[PDB]
Amino acid sequence: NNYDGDTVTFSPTGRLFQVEYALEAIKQGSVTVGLRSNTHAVLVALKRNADELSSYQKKIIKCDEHMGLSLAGLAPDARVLSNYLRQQCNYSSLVFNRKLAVERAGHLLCDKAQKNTQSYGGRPYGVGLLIIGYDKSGAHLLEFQPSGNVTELYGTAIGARSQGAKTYLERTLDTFIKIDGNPDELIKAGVEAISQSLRDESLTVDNLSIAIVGKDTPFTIYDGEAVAKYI
Amino acid sequence: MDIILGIRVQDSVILASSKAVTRGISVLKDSDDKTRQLSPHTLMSFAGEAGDTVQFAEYIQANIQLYSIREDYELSPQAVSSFVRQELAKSIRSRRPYQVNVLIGGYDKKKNKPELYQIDYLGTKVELPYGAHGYSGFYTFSLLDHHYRPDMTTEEGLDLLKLCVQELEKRMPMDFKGVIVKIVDKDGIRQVDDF
Amino acid sequence: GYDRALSIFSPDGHIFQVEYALEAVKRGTCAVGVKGKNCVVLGCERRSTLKLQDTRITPSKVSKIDSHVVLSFSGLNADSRILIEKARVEAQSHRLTLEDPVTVEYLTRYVAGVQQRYTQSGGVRPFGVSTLIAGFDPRDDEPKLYQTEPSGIYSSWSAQTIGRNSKTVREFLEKNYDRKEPPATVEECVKLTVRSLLEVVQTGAKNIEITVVKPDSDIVALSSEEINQYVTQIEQEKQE
Amino acid sequence: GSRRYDSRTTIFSPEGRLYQVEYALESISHAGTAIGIMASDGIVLAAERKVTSTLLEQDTSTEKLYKLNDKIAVAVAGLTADAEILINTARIHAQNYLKTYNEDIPVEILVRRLSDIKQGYTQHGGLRPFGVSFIYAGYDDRYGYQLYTSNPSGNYTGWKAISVGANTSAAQTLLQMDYKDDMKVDDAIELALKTLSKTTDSSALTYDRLEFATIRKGANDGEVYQKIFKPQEIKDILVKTGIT
Amino acid sequence: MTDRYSFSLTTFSPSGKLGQIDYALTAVKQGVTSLGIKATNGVVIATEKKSSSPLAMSETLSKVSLLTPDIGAVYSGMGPDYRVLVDKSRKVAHTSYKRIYGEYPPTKLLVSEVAKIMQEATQSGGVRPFGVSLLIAGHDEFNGFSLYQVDPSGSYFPWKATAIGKGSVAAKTFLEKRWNDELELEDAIHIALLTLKESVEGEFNGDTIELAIIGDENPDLLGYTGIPTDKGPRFRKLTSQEINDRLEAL
Amino acid sequence: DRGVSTFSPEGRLFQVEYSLEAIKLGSTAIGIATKEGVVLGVEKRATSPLLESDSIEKIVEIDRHIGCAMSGLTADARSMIEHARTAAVTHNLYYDEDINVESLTQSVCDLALRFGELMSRPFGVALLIAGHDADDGYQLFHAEPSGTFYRYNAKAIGSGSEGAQAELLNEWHSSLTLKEAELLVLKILKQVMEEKLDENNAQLSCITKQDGFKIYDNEKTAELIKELKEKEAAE
Amino acid sequence: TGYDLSNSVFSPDGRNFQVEYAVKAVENGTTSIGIKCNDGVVFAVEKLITSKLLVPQKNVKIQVVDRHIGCVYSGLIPDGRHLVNRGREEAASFKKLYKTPIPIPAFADRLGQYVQAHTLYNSVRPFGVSTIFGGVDKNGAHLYMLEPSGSYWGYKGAATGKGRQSAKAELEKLVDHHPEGLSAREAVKQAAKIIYLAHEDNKEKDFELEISWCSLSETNGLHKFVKGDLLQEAIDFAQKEIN
Amino acid sequence: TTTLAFRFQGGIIVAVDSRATAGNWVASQTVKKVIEINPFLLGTMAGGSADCQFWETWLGSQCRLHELREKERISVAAASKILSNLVYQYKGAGLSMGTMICGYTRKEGPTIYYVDSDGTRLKGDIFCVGSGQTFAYGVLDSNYKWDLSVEDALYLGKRSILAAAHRDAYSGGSVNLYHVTEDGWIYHGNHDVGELFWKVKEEEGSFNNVIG
Ligand SMILES: *[C@@](C)(CO)[C@](*)(O)[C@H](Cc1ccccc1)NC(=O)[C@H](Cc1ccc(OC)cc1)NC(=O)[C@H](C)NC(=O)CN1CCOCC1
Repeated sequence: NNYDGDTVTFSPTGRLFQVEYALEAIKQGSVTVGLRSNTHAVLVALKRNADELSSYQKKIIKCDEHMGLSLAGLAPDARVLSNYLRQQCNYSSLVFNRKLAVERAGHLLCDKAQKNTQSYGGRPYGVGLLIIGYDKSGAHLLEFQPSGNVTELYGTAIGARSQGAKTYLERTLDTFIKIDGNPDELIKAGVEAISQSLRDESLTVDNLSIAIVGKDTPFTIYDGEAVAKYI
Repeated sequence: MDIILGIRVQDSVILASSKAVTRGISVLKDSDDKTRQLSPHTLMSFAGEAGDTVQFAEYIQANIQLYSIREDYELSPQAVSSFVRQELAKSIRSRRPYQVNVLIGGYDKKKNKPELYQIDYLGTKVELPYGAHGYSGFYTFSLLDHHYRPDMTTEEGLDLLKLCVQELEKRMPMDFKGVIVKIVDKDGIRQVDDF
Repeated sequence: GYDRALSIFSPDGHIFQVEYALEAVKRGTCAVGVKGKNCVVLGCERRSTLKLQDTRITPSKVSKIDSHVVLSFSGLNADSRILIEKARVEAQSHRLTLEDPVTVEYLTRYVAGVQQRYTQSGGVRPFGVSTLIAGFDPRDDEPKLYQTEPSGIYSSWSAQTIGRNSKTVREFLEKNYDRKEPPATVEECVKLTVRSLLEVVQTGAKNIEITVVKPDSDIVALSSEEINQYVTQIEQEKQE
Repeated sequence: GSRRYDSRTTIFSPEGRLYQVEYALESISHAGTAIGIMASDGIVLAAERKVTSTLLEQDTSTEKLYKLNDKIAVAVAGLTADAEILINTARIHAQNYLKTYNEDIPVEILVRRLSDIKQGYTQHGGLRPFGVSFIYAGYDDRYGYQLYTSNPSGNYTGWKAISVGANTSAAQTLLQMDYKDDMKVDDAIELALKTLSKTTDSSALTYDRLEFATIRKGANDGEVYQKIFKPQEIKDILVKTGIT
Repeated sequence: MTDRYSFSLTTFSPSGKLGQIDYALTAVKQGVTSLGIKATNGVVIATEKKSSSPLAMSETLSKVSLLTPDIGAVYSGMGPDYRVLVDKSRKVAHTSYKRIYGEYPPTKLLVSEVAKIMQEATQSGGVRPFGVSLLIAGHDEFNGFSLYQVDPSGSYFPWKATAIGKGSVAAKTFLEKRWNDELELEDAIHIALLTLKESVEGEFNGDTIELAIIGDENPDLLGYTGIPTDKGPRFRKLTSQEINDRLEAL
Repeated sequence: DRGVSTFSPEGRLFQVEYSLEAIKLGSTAIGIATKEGVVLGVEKRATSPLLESDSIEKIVEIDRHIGCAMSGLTADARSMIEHARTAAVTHNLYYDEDINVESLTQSVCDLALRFGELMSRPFGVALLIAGHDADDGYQLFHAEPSGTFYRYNAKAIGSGSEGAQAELLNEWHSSLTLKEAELLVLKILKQVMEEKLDENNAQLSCITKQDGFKIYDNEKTAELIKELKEKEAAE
Repeated sequence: TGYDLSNSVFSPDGRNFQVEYAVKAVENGTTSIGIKCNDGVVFAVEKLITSKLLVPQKNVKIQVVDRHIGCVYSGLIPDGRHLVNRGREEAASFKKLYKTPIPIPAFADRLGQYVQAHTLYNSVRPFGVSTIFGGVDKNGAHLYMLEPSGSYWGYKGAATGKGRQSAKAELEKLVDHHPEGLSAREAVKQAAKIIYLAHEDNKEKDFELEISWCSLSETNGLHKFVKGDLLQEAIDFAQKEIN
Repeated sequence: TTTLAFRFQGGIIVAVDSRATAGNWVASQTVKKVIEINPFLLGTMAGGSADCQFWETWLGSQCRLHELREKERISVAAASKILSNLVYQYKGAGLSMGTMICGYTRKEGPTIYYVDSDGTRLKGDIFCVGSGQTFAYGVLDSNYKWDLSVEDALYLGKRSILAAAHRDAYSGGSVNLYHVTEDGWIYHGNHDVGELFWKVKEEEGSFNNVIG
């Protein structure tokens, strides 16, 4: 109310409203789902268009051969953060000849987002990210919120009506976690998960976006006729 | 570069400047004009390091022209010469100094007098009846000491200048491919085409 | 450094600081530009609440940017000097690198860019000035007349006016200027310019300045008597 | 952050006026009147000191009239402290010009640059403008004797006779009435003092509440002399014109 | 972080007033009375030593400060602001004058430099004006003795005699009756003590009054001998005992 | 007041949203993408009849294979175009090739959010970036001051945008010829424009693989206007 | 008023409301504790299991500084991480120059001055975390608790978060019943109990226990996480005491 | 290197060799020393290969940016001055460049500008640049007339490079010919000195110093 003019101001109950408003931009964003087994991690993203003449806003971005994310909210902010990740993954490779751990990737995003919430002039990032990766400790899935809070999960979902997919994954937990050595089945579980967040619209060929990374699979994105298999 | 001369007579300033542009063992050009008009009644000849010469001349030219447009007024030859000297005086203590020597011939319209200034790359300014830069001076100064009179006409000044060019063409080691002569007087700047 | 974003969008999609800068232009003394078949004429109002002026030394309303281009303006006088200075420096800088004087379009484009930069730079307010830039391109006899404004937009005009009561004189020019047949001579062009100012000015004494620009750096400012003859001639034809 | 406390000194009103410039002019309108009058053979500068106290040291005092170089002087109206900042800049600018061109600076060039500085404080930097109006009185070999005035907006204009500070409206009407072009310096001296005497908010105009200066070619042959009047000299010139 | 206050905190109000300068002058009005009187052969500056507590040692707090050997300063208003001004004033005398000309600045020019510093606090970004009015008394070879007043605006005026602070209005009226252009230094000290007694309420002695003079050169206070041209400081602070001696013949 | 980079309670940047309102006031610009080329057309909208309409430059070349049309505060577009041109030429210098239309658009959109307390405010102009490259063929992009860009088959921006966009929704199909697209832009512009459409107050342009980006002459557009009027009367 | 709208502004009381508002964000957070023992310190924290989808043991909240200091915090988790990152920079530069690892009191002031610095300007926000930290140095064991204002003290026991009062009461009993001292292995078990007892103030979601410890004898003076058998032993001890 | 370009009745002829050297090591025989800036501008390269190659393709990018910004092809004068002002900024740093900016525009007509790394910029009708410039001059000057036909001018340019290619140890490989007209530049082929020498010797009867 009087305490939402900038990020540097606390409310009387100890809230940062600008951070909460940035969080609100994610809720308006199109749904995206993340889930993993022990061998693979999968992103599934519902893309959004301006109208029938427009393209469908790309939701999934590659960070390295073994890592990448999906976005929900302000796309330019996701570009800034993804680019930062690309550099950090790359720094780790050039300097240490070491693939960046997915956990460290999360720690780095947390610290970058945090600095924007404690200083005058700046603003919080207006996007939520789901980072998947495969590193030396197996498959991973992270959830990034622009408050700074990063969380490692078996599965999750962010965006509008993400609660439907998030409930489904909470039920399916014991099933999909043991889909080891089978990419197509783990994707099917993710495509079924995102379907719980659909209203009036259904998954079409230029609407659905799927990404996968795993033990013997580089981070690769599937669009267009390549996702027709899963509809 | 190499030969630049200047003679101030009764009613005008006459600047002679060699036409040769040599590099290594090749005369690349024999029709080079080593001069810039700073203002309608002010002319600057120049000689020195390659590149530096023209770069400096055109930089001064731009500044004087900028002043003319701003004030709708022509700077006196004295004022221009002082500006140029200061630019060179700064330059000499720079990371890379301009290695350019200049002569500034001008007609002061307020005084109705011709004026010739000699300024070297260090920023050493002197007003003179006749001036030269480089090895030319070693021949022309003593020659002009003898033949120069302060009340000469422009025609007499040109004959006096022909005497210098002849002496240089006789005793100078290098072929400087003749000179471009220009006259600065009450009516402005004009070039003698047949020299 | 002072960083404040002074020029910002409002809910309705307006940058008020830019729009308030236009109000300063509307307050300024009237200026008019009319281009003929072989010339451009810049006319300027001078308010007569100032007697005991010294017109020899008082800054003239029309300024030479180079020997072939001129610039008149309406709005804040102090602001206009900054634009004129920058334009004059760019004029010499263009001659230095391109070895050719600026085109009237290029010079206008530069001045307009400067004005625009002050609408989205921190710590600065927009220029409270609109300009009329006239002249002839190098080795060209086609007349050029351009206008700029605080926002940064610029465009070419057959004839245009800016400043206070400019809407009245623009009304006059819109019916009195034929695109098919522009003022064929210098006299015709000056007369149409003086006529248009006489709709707004008051007296045709020391209130009107006229500057005529012709091809190949041929710029001259008319004196009082020369202008007064146009004023005398127009009024006698009017009584009909 | 600090945005909360920013006055925004360099913005436009809805009417297209610069608030701070307008308010600075309002400030200046309460300052002691200063008058400049340009004659054919010289210039007069006259200024009224702000309500004087009897214990003020009058002879070793400078409030209104300042010397910029040997050829140019200024009369001040507004904040003295602000004026001195600008005067030292103007003094330096003159010496820079002399150092560069070996010629004394033309009056208009000096005036323009000082006015350009004032302009800057109204367009950028977020600082308050200088609450000062100047009357420049000077000579150069191009235009001869020149009067200019500048104000906080950074706008300057040339004059035959002009007043700044308090009661300019009344003062300008009186100058416009009695001024003529063929006027001499000694006539202009009388006009300046008569004008102040009628526009003054004081009971009676006396020597101790005035600063006075002339710029004549009254030296010996084709050269200019600045005369900043001493207390006793102002006392004499006030008697000579019959004001006291 | 960083000073984000790059804008003026002192701005013109619609009526033309500079609010902060006016308010700073209000702070000076609240301040304890100080005064200065110029004689023919010297200057005297004086003020009351308002003690904050009787346990406080008022000798450790010096309201009258030496700026150069021939220039002294006293104030009315906010003590801390005065203290830092004295520090800056002492330094500027060296940096902008003595290190250039090899001699101490004349009074009017040092005053001018102090005024400049106070003016900048009136216009610079993110600062309030100084809440003091200074009285600077000094001597120099070509101007002789002089006394100046410096206000929060940065304006300065030369005075024959004046007072600033609490009871300045009454004190100035008192000085107008007593001051003439033939006053000797001892006569000015006498008048200074008389004028100050009016504004002081409690104890009136050498321990509650601070008083200094700009008078003759003091070779005994120089600290060394051998250079004839160096003759010692004209500034001298009167001792607690020296004040009481003059209070008996009051 | 309030921060320039402040979020609203609904999770949107105030300034970005307000700049979108400025773009709605701008003159109409329409782009249509076909397999034979991309067409760009704009409403010139001269404020006065004395203004020489051919000096109104709202369609602009970025490179030989990329063109651009604008709408809104068109003065703001100058530095965007300058950047785009430099980006395009610089990439050709570094890689000895034409730059992808998407990469160009992405580079322009990187400027968009570089404002705050960088420039003082967002851009008040939207761009239609049309071009061709070997990878993705003929492309039309809508670049906003939010930093976001969408690819479009067809798109209208400016004051008549929502009305024109609904019209483009019906008319566009994947087998439009270039000539059909040209007429379609002229048709839709004539509908949403205030003043009557002619060659002087409306401008056409296209980008084809063979001939690159070309702004049409007033003579060429006039014939397409005459061809359009005859075809509408013919049924 | 309006004294609470800007950081570093004194209210007429002499208070910085913005700091007190940051304390509210700390009170909202999960419970964390610190127990000083014979030859070291023990840290423990409550991790609310928001969902079944959270991977157990893989959202670590206790952080190590250098090799001998442990830090835990309640409130805005990112703010806590920022503070630890600074702490690590401070500890690195100390070791760089002086060779010896940073002493705990020295380290405590480094964080203290940094947090205090964020109450000096309106261009920065106060930290939304209270930090419990400590370790073993040349002078033995030290436990500290740092608050948004920059205020810190040494502690026998410390607690912050939503269940701080419950935890404090339980801590005070240990100090009274063990005047000679508490052993490291005991303190680990007690820490588990106290987090379980303090969980009553946050009992909607069930939680995950996380413990760490520094001890001169047990961990050789270095910070280590309590895992496996020792953790399960501590969990069982806590489970027995609530019933 | 040997490069030349001369102005004549029928426009401009430009001719260059194709050798690259690292000391006495012949690094290449097939180097392109002419860079086609646009359909009306040419640049010749002599001196450091990287310096020439890098900065002249950079010059081409600047010329492209000019015609985008100004809606008009850059003048030969302006193009040459961009390059000269650039190298002047690097004066002393150790750049090695001898270039000739050749082209046609309406306002200028056929124009040639000599630009080098110490900041010299010269307009002229005839220039020869490179280690073998003197050898090219010898043949070019003694056969040059303004009234040469396009056919004769093309040959003289070719023959002058051949002359230098023969004598100068650091010139050779092949001759690249160009002809600049009002309609733009026209490429007149690559001519290997391996065959061209013997063909010229036989047909012309020249090169009698060599064992036939
Ligand atoms: C003839 C062959 C005489 O060398 C020409 O000048 C020729 C021109 C040319 C132009 C474009 C492409 C190829 C060739 N110049 C060379 O072939 C050149 C000769 C040269 C070498 C070194 C120089 O030092 C400043 C100047 C001129 N050869 C090279 O540049 C060789 C291929 N590269 C190097 O020597 C690498 N050096 C360059 C200088 O910096 C250190 C590394």
